[PDB]
Amino acid sequence: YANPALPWAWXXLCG
Amino acid sequence: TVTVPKDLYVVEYGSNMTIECKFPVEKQLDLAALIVYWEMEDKNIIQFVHGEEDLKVQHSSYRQRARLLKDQLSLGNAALQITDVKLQDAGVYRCMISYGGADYKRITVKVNAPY
Repeated sequence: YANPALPWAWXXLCG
Repeated sequence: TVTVPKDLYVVEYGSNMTIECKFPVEKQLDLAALIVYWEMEDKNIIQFVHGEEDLKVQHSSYRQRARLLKDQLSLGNAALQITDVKLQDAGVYRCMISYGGADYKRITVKVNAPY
């Protein structure tokens, strides 16, 4: 988060 | 605050659904201030950043079925449309809107198979 090209995880985490 | 008109959808197998997720917009939407996240049980559906989206991060099970409706977005409705709804689409969907502050709601989707 909040790079649109990287997976996120809930909430506002990097995945 | 993010609000939902409803927090439970019961939608027919094979139909199209639009899940809504409202946030306050003034005279016009400012893309430079807006981030939208739609997620479902660790699957990333929409990761919209200031207008930018990348299909590569969409979970495989939503490819070509799930999109954020941009006309609605412009009205303060970050509406997730999922076409050809599958039984596996049932579950808890989470929306996060960041737009002059961050908030979120959870929405349950159930899928029926009428006969």
